[PDB]
Amino acid sequence: MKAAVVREFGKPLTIDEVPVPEPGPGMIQVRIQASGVCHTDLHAAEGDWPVKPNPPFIPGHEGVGFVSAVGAGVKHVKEGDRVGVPWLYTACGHCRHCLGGWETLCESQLNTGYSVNGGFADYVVADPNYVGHLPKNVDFLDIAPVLCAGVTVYKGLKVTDTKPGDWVVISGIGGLGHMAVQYAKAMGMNVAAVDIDDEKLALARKLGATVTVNAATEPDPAAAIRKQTDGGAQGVLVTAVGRKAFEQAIGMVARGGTVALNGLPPGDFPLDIFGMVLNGITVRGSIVGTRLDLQESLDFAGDGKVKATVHKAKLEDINNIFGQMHKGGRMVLDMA
Amino acid sequence: KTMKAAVVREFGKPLTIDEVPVPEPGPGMIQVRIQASGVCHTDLHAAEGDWPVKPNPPFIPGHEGVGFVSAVGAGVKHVKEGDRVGVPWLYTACGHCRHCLGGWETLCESQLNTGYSVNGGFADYVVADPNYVGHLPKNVDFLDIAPVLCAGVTVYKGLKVTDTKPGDWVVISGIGGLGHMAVQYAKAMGMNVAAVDIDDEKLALARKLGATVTVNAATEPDPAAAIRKQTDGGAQGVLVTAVGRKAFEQAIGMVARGGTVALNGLPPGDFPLDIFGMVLNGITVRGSIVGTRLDLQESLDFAGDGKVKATVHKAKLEDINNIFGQMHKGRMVLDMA
Amino acid sequence: KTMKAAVVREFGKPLTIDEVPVPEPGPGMIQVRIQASGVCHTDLHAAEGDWPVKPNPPFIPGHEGVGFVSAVGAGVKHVKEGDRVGVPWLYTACGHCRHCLGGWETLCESQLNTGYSVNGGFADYVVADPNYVGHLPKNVDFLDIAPVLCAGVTVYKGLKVTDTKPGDWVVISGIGGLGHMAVQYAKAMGMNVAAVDIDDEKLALARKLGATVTVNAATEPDPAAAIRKQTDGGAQGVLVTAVGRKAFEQAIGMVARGGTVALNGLPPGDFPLDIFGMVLNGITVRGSIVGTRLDLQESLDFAGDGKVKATVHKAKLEDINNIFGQMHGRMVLDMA
Amino acid sequence: TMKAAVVREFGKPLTIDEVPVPEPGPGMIQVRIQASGVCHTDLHAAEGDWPVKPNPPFIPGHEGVGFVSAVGAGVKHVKEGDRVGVPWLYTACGHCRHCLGGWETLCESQLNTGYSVNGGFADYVVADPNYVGHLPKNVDFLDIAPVLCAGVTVYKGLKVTDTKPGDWVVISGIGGLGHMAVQYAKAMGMNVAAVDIDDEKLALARKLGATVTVNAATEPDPAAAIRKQTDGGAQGVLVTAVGRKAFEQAIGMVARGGTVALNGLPPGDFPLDIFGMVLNGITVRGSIVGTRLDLQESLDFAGDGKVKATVHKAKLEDINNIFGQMHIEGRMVLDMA
Ligand SMILES: [Zn+2]
Ligand SMILES: [Zn+2]
Ligand SMILES: [Zn+2]
Ligand SMILES: [Zn+2]
Ligand SMILES: [Zn+2]
Ligand SMILES: [Zn+2]
Ligand SMILES: [Zn+2]
Ligand SMILES: [Zn+2]
Repeated sequence: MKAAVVREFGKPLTIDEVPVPEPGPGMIQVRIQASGVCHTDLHAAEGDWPVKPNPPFIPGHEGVGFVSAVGAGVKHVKEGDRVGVPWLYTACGHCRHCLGGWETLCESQLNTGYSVNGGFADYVVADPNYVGHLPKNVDFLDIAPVLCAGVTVYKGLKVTDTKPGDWVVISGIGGLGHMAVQYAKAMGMNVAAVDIDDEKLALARKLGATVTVNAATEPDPAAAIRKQTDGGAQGVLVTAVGRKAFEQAIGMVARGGTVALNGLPPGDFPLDIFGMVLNGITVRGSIVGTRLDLQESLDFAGDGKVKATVHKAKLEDINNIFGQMHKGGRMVLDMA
Repeated sequence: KTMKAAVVREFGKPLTIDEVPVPEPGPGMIQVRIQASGVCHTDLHAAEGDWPVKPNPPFIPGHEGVGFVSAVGAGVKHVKEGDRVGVPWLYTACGHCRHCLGGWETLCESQLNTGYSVNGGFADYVVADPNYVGHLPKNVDFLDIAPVLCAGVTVYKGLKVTDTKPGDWVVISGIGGLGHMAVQYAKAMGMNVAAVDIDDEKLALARKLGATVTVNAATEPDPAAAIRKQTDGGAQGVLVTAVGRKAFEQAIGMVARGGTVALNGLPPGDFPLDIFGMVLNGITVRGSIVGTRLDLQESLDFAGDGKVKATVHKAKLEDINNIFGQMHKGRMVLDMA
Repeated sequence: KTMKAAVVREFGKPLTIDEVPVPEPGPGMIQVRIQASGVCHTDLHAAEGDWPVKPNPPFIPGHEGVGFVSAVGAGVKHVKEGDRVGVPWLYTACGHCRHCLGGWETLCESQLNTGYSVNGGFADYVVADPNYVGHLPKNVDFLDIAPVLCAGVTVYKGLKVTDTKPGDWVVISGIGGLGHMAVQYAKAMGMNVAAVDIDDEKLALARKLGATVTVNAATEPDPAAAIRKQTDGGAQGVLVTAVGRKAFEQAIGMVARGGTVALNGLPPGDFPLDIFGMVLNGITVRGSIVGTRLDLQESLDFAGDGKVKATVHKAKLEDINNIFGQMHGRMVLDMA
Repeated sequence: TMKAAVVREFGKPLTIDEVPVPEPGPGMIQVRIQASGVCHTDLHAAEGDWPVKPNPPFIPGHEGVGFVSAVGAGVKHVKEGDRVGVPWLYTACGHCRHCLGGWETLCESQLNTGYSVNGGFADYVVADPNYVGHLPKNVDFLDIAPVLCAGVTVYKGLKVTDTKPGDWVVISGIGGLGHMAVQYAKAMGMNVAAVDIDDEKLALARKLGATVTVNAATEPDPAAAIRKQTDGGAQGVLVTAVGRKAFEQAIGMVARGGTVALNGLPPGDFPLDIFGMVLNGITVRGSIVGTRLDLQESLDFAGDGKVKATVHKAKLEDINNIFGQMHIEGRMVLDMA
């Protein structure tokens, strides 16, 4: 097998040859055919997060492919199913979160490519109770970003308490941003995109955004959004969480609205507690959703209502991709 | 004829006990004879004009004024004379926007506020909208029902927006008037109440009022670890009643993953926020002000059954400035009876 | 002055098109020059007086009267002299009961109804309450917006109380005056639609409007079996628009375990209900007839955005009786 | 060997047989049974008069509590000697939409205790470690067996009434489920009205926390009395013992927009006034025992001393007698220790 192993933090990933994993009880083995590249993989490679991985680990939580083995205890998943290995790898199974349909909040959970070896390889051992099952009518390259970006933005839009026909701003139309635009349009929600570029605003207009505001050349983007979204978006999905981005997001959401945050920035953002209380503003965090959310997002991608603009790549240029993310659609490694 | 009120002639200057004229009830408006008006930090902040949107002087503060209906407007339909009503913080609302039609009239924009945008309950008489006054339980005295109009409804709605259910842990941070009121409300909702405050007599007050877990912020290595230990993993809901600067960080540490932190205070300036922590833990941070008419009526029902009572420190109108002095360093309530 | 009005002089007798005094609004009231007026089976029942609570003749039926605001009473504050408004089923509410305070004025014990408890839209003028009249989008004419005051709001609220989410399955049964509106709303609200009806012109219309699944009730050995086949196990929401002993039983069969059955009709009599089946399957059965002011506003937003278009056949007042005869597509009494 | 009250064939007295003890194969736990509630579901499993009949010979009973006598291969979390229960739900598929949504009771390929696999009416029952309730330590097995079926059923039925603390829930038909539901709705911040055909049961409810009683027999109509003593109608109606009279009365008792939750499993159909049910906005939902999380929550209420089932101790060899007796105050719990 060939992987991209973070042997020591900070130093660039080296394309080594590591042994082929083999599944244990209730464990399947996936033959990766695509593997999305996310900024969470960059932060796992560098290691600048409170709780860190123990290198050498293989990153990547967007690996999709075939089941090439079942570890002799697996009941449902067959050998040939189109599966993927998302962020959530396992869970305890008995805590209040695992029992309430909220296993992403489990405190003993593992994370693919963070606490266990991930998608940046040919074969991965995964847990069949947590893998996502993929629709047939979608190729692996266009379904890999949905395993972390699609589910993240779908759950983020679900936690804004927004219904169809309500205004949701998608802030920072990147890869996650364009995926979120597609999901928000597929849910009946009016969309108002806000980014710093104008080509991305054109892309959002193509994707069903009826409102666009340039967050870099408008006098105040929040006033523009409140003008066009009938007095403030009912939900704001902040996709790339930065400063003046969280600020404009707080300014754009209408009273009683919800600011879902789908990024993991560093530092401590200021929060106008007075304004949040006076406006009844909810601010909620959400990293990639649960198994039901993943399944529903894969079903949105099986109807051709959400498509991921993907730039194919081999394994050997992963470093460059991280370089491209260090400076600043979606980069899917091509294992097929 | 004439009435006595605590007017704010200019911001930051001592409130003046004036003999202002009695307000008259406009068409669709009732006139209430105040009997016990509560004092809140909001009254001091309105008199001091230290908020982003400021009141317009001269104005009479006070949004916890309970009493009898002394007059009815030319057209009112459901509030009659003698109805023991209390004029809350939410004075009016437009009644046609997406918030007032949805039953979220406290989020409206054309809304007024008693004692802030209009004259309030620090007087012998007031003028209020009958569609927005609360209806008090007849088995509770005015002096004991005045704090419910702001403190009680604020903590009640704050507990309702924590999205907890009976049997869940709720940490009532900052046991002041709001803190003890919220302890009682969380007990009356079948929730297990952990209590955190720097003082200790207030922690014993929490103990008697229903709290089974009490943590002293001053004398623990870190209060959030004690809360997480004694609540089996962190409270499902945290209600920060006294958000000064670090109760917020302690609350964020106390809450469990997927839990909700509800803020009821109006502290100055901006507070840090571990967006990484709040996102990775699934935390929800929500801001809560008093609450709507349904929530006010529900809190009044709770105060009518005797499951929630406030410790009041009765005082007179002429002491208002002195009270405000004490408020620069137990819900204070004035007595017009 | 005088206006034309299809008065129900007494129950049983046919409607009498008469010259009746022009209704002048009073303190806190407005007047709506009725350009168009939809026709519903509720109006026929009011004309026939065959309900447990009956109207009080002579009364003017009609709860879909749209038009301009002609006059305003001394006191009105939000509507102006000439806005496109409509008078829906809900004419007033107490304002202070727990239902009104909670945003549920459709449940007020003291609600007045248009065309049932007070006069209505089957006339050239009406006196309505400005706090409860819907506000019409200006890009849709009265003829095509009259059905949205009863049918559109009814099916919108029914779909909302099915507790469904975008990507779910809702089975619309009875594609008629309500069913095609329901198909359009369920497609605009983001749900997968399955239509069920006895007729095949109705099924063709539904398949056009976005019903990915259509099953014929009378040309299928067992319909519910085929619906469950083509919905992966049944629908999370089942909207019964034409409530029948056949329709309700088939709806119970079609819904999935845990799903909701929304009954939007008002049939007569007492219907069978397998309590064992309901409890075992965890079925939920609700009943909603017309949505609230905010749900009306949301349905009007869907209508004005273009995502929902009623199919309308127009008439004049003078043949309302014939329509009532034909009451044994949505008829709209054009009188602009 | 054990003392299994086997249903060797449907319709016959249960043979008290010395069957072999089941063994904990891979991924399973074996429980030694110290107590076991008796429910009418067990009687209907014995008589097989339900649509999906069981398959004899089988051991009924879905309330068996005790210690984990043995742990099978692969099991990681449940230790031998833990106080576990074996509830109505035995297993689920683990991958369907209902399972992933926290609704594994709604599953299609689920198993049932004492209905589709051998159950609690024995000394040892082999259960699935992922679905066994984990009992508190301050409650006896004889007093915690009824919670596994009656307590969970009433708790979940109260939760699906979508009522909030301070609401009104009418508990119709005080029995085992009825009295446990009175206690649960009390421990939820809810006001509890009680309706029953006896009168000693109304006294028991009046003592267990209920504040409104109406005799379903000696009254001209229970619905009017309930509507008058709940101020317009109850927000929730938990129907514990369900019948054509009880269902009609419940639909009459509930306020508009309220939920009528059904816990019984009666044969046949029932009349539904669709005109009234649609005009009134009523919701008629049917609830069965409950999910693993709700079982945990019910056991937590039972441990904390807020819910106690009035257990009437029996032995194993008179189960048939109880079955005849079931053709009954409190919950007949067999004592197998
Ligand atoms: Zn990622
Ligand atoms: Zn867990
Ligand atoms: Zn206050
Ligand atoms: Zn408003
Ligand atoms: Zn009302
Ligand atoms: Zn209608
Ligand atoms: Zn049972
Ligand atoms: Zn399942």
